[PDB]
Amino acid sequence: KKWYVVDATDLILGRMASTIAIHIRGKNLASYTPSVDMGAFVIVVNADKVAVSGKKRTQKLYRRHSGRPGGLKEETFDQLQKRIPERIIEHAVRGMLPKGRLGRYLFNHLKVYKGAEHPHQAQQP
Amino acid sequence: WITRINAAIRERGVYYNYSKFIHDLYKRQLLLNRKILAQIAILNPNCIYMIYNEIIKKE
RNA sequence: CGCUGGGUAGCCAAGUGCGGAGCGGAUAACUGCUGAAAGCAUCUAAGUAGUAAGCCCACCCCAAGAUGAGUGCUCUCCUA
RNA sequence: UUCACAUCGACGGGAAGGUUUGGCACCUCGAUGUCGGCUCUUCGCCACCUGGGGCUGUAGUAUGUUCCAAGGGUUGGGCUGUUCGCCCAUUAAAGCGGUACGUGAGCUGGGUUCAGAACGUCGUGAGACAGUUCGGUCCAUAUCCGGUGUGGGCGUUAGAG
RNA sequence: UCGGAGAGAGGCUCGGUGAAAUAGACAUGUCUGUGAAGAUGCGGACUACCUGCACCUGGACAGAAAGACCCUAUGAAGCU
RNA sequence: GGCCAGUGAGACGAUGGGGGAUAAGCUUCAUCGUCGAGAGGGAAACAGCCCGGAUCACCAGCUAAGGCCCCUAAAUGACCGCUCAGUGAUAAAGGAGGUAGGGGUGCAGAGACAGCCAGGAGGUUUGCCUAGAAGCAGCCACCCUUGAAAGAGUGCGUAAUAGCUCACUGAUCGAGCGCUCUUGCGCCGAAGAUGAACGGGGCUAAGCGGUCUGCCGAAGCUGUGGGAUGUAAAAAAACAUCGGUAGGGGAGCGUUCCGUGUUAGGGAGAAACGCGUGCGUGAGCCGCGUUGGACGAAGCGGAAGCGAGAAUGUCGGCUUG
RNA sequence: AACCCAGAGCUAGCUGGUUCUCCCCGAAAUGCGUUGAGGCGCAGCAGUUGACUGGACAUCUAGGGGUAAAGCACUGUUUCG
RNA sequence: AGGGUGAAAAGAACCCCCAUCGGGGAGUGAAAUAGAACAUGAAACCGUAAGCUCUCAAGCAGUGGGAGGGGGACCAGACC
Repeated sequence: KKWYVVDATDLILGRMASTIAIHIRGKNLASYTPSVDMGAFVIVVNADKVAVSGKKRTQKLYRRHSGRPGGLKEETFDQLQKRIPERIIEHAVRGMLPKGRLGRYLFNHLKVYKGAEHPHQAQQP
Repeated sequence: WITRINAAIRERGVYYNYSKFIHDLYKRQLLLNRKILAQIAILNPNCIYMIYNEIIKKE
């Protein structure tokens, strides 16, 4: 298991989501049981000043529907970094996690928070 | 088998592929250590550590 | 209710009263400045400033059953 | 007037979209009820009105064309079974189209391929005619999916307010 | 045209008696696309605690009806 | 040649032609292949497209097609170059020095081009037409003179002029500039319907183009064992065939009864249910526990009204709303 | 133009259904006719049995028919001079 | 539509609960876990008890891999 810390600032995003989704699963350790969860509990510290490398930072995509008659509520990447910057990396790794109910557990093993801090000084970062 | 080793490759040093690894033994002359014999990774990882230094010497 | 007329409480209306807003962040079309490549010139390619009832937010109802099940205050149990 | 492109634009051309007119008639004649109206809406766009702009043979007040944008809103009647359309009278304007031309396991069922009858026409006749006219029973307490609302338990882990 | 209120027979709850159309099997969400080409069960993705009551009632080309429409089969039944 | 068939409204893709607009998985012919009577791997999901075409087992390897960031295994591997469009994951005529590579041409320190300053004259107010039109409605003409340069002449404008600007030339600064051709990757033109014409995330790279290596990757192939059919030699080696509908052909089990049986098994006991999950290619067989109450029947053959979960079946019983 | 019985279990190239198991091979949905084209008969294609160096792929030798292409003297069209 | 408890019925005195319907015992019989719904009495259907799984998880849901749990193992040997 163990806990590791990574800084998300210069990271162009995405390229890190595919490198972090392997730690929260054990794809880097002796993962000899795809049916059982394991791996390191690596968590992001910043993830707020994360880069993007591209013009999609103001016209990416990000869409969702609440099933309501209207919905369609669409938002630009520029808005994510403005509001709830904690779901800019999460939603990214989610689509990288296998299964549906099992891979979800691997998601609860990753925190991003604002940045330059983390209430996890009791797990030996 | 490939996934078992794959999870064991992202830690050693050959971040390339396990293919080159198999290529080493192929070009070498080791008809052993098959996909099934890859169980050396989990248990007694000391034996699977030797081949790690034998694959580099060959290629 | 035999017919017919009025009427308290409550319930409704042709009753009464009020909100549909303004002010912001960020933009579409367009208008802009300065100044490149094409020592002129030109909205930028590099740096900035304006911009609708759209979008976000602002008002209202629900809302951690959003099980990533939060926060704050207070109370009860310490017989073998 | 002059001047090609404010507006419009002959002889021809290239596409998008797709609700028109057709072909196909691929899946349904051990069947999926046609149109219209009424009730109640949903979405998109090349939105008619309100707002923000460019050009204007745009002085102003009012208009023409084009671009972004629909957030919202978007009529009561005479006649007909008609959508539509015409007419009278308003509104800022009083939009189009998809949703099996929204909607009959909701109403209406007025029109129209059910049986009656009559006129004209066609055949010697029985009858027939995408000609017209009168009258002419279309059911159902629904499990589930999907909704309008409200509960029964349990999980948030010491138990509750 | 905007209908509202009230009085009765049902509806709702409880007690007693006590049906049906129908049905291959169920742990039978939405949407886009796809698919003998308008499926929940395909693929991707989103959303979503388990299980009732009352009500509104679009989907399951729902139910009843091997359709009275057309055509096909040198079928049948009447009529002229 | 003889016995028994089945099937005659097939569909799709590539290719070569009639029909339709060379519009359709549309229709009608020929040819090949597939589906239809063979899965699987890949195109997200699509039988007919592609690879390969399944006797079987096996925590056994190597490959084809298609791919190698994650999600489902596999190169963010190496070298060079372009795109920086997210184009690639739909879409035309046409339009624009967005842009890389190669070749060539015109002007050019008797100094070109952009910019700045100045000139841009006279007859001809031309002819014709017109109410008038004197560069500038239209028609015809479109020569000449003075010069460094200036066409009876482009666009705006006036009722007609006037006026402004342009072609051209000189001076100044002053260095190479401008316009085509061949070719690669892209932009706008593309707006329609409950959010999604990359599978999702994501991505300027895991894009694309050129070269090279390895690997993932099918009941394919190889390897080993078992079952079935067929063929000569011979110290020796075994090769090949097995998807399958309708149909044809070749082998068997079980059920009732009968002959061989009042022989033998049974009250120290059929039938109904479980189990031993051993056995056969299979339908099943054998042994046995429990329950239960009577006969049943081993082997071969013979004679059968010979085993159905659907024909809106029939009879009876029993669920669901 | 009935009710009931009887021939009529009439007819029904229509439709639906059609009940154990293994092995081997393996179709077609085309032609010629048919008041015939959702029907079949004959032939082609399938299976079984009995006789035949009979065939197929490839190379070479040995001909014709004449599409594509091209041409377009001729037939039918065709602009400038 | 509807067949046969057993050889002979000895087809159930009496006793207990109830409205002197019904049942359980006491007895009879080799048997009534055979008694008048009665022989052998399966399946569909309808329940109790026990072990395991079961609220953040969805699609004719089985299959292959596969942890844990309730039992049975062998004087480990990793199995049903």
